[PDB]
Amino acid sequence: NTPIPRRHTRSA
Amino acid sequence: HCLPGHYTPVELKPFLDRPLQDPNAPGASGKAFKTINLNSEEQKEKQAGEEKHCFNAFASDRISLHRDLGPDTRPPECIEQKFKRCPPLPTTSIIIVFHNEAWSTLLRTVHSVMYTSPAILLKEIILVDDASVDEYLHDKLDEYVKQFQIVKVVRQKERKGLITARLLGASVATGETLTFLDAHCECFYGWLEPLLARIAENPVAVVSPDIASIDLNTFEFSKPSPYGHSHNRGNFDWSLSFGWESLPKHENKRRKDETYPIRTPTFAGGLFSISKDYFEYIGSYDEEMEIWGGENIEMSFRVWQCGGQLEIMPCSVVGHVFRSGTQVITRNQVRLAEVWMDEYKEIFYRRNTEAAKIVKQKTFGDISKRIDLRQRLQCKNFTWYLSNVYPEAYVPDLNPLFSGYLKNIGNRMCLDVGENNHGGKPLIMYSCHGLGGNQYFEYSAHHEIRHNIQKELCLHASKGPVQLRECTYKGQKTFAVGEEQWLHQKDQTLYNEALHMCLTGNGEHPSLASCNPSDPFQKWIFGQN
Ligand SMILES: O=c1ccn([C@@H]2O[C@H](COP(=O)(O)OP(=O)(O)O)[C@@H](O)[C@H]2O)c(=O)[nH]1
Ligand SMILES: *[C@@H]1O[C@H](CO)[C@@H](O)[C@H](O)[C@H]1NC(C)=O
Ligand SMILES: *[C@H]1O[C@H](CO)[C@H](O)[C@H](O)[C@H]1NC(C)=O
Ligand SMILES: [Mn+2]
Repeated sequence: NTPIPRRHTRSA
Repeated sequence: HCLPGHYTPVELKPFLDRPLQDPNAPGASGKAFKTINLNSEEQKEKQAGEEKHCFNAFASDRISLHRDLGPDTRPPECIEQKFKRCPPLPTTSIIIVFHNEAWSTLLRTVHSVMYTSPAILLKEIILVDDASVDEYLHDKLDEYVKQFQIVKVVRQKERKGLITARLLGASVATGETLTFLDAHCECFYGWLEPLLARIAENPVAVVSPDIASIDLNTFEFSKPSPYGHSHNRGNFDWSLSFGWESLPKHENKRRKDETYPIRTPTFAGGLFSISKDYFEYIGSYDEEMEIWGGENIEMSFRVWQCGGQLEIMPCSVVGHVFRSGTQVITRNQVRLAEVWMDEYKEIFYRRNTEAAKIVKQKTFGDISKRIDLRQRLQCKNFTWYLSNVYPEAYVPDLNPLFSGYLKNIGNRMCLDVGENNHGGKPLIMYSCHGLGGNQYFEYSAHHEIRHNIQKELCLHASKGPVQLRECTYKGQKTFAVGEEQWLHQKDQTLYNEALHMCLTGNGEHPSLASCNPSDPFQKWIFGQN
């Protein structure tokens, strides 16, 4: 129901 | 055209001199702007901005487009670095793609570039409008930008996304190099020379700055530390998500000081520089990819496999406002897996059911042009990539014993690792989506129940909530410990041999309970997608 995590790049 | 010695500070003076800044102004020197106890209109503006841009535009709009970032806090070898005039520093075309960007954030980006980039390097700033609606991004932008002489707006008439926008930008650029940035960035002092110097020395290097965080609520800039706080490399997981990981020991040893490139298996891909000639030679971007998502992993694999170097230059620091349909991204990922990943594409397909489907239905488009590119450049294979570029990677089995989902008969929901489970956290029960991802589990020959997308994690029996832990079995000497061994019994129970108990899907968190095969909450289907 959530997608396979992404959409915005993550930071460190 | 090749002079002796090193460029002088005056030779590298910036394209525009930054006006003196107010040290007590909002967000001066990169400090936090706390926007708290606002009047009634003010709270509606902030809320509107948040919903349009997914950052505190209220804050951005009250911060100078000209803000400095205070003292230069980079390691001393970065601050003192000198650059040879032979080979010369190449010119660059800055390419910024935008879609409905806030004015404050787009023009702070462009001003930052002009105040920090040497005049002798900054050939042009190309702003590619990916069909913005906001009217202030049309004639007002066009007129505002004329004064800078080197800034050009290119209009993509219909929204086709970042990939098409970047290729349009590259097609009109006249710089020797291309430098891609997003429309919500701030350049640190000295950011450009290290990228362009590295391309000058090594024309097949594709080079990224160290990307600093600009806080989406306060616009605080995370400044570099003068020790170089242990760095990160880019990686991928077997869902083909971009991620960050610590440098290995061998790379810490090779890098004598911070001016040395960091070799990176993957790049974030928002911010980087490349020779314009090499960008063309190495096959630019796959034109059949739509909107965005995956192009940074595709380009990572292509650069490495086809004989280039993917590098982070820690002396180069650029800040970025980090924030936070699926069909377009999955299709892009299938196209990169089919071209580059050889037999390892099946590891990805087993974890992303939508990707397996796109492959079976052959909806990912023709890849013959990317296969021809790979052949013409005589690229190495994905085994070579994993052995030579990413020898630290966890690589799952090509042909695992069994994989699928674990559905509970009692609540009809699926066992689910939840968000950001890298181990040490309980699991949850979640609606069965059939997509893989956080509901993906494998069964191993050692009776482990693995969730292995990024780390090799094992369902680990305890008195409390069951947890995921890093699997103890990982090679010939080692063993799978009792807590990580499970039997799926004829009565559909998941039995832990060590604790003599069965997994129950009742409660907030799945837990071990006295075995009761009549209890539907203890009955599991290990289903295949
Ligand atoms: O339809 C779109 C969506 C995004 N972008 C641009 O692509 C870049 C990446 O998007 P975003 O910053 O949201 O991604 P992230 O940086 O969070 O990965 C930005 O310069 C966006 O303006 C675009 O050109 N077209
Ligand atoms: C991949 O290349 C390596 C050497 O780099 C070679 O050992 C291996 O057989 C190749 N794999 C395939 C599937 O051809
Ligand atoms: C998205 O996250 C939710 C929890 O917020 C679940 O973990 C769900 O399984 C996820 N979806 C996918 C496809 O992994
Ligand atoms: Mn961005």
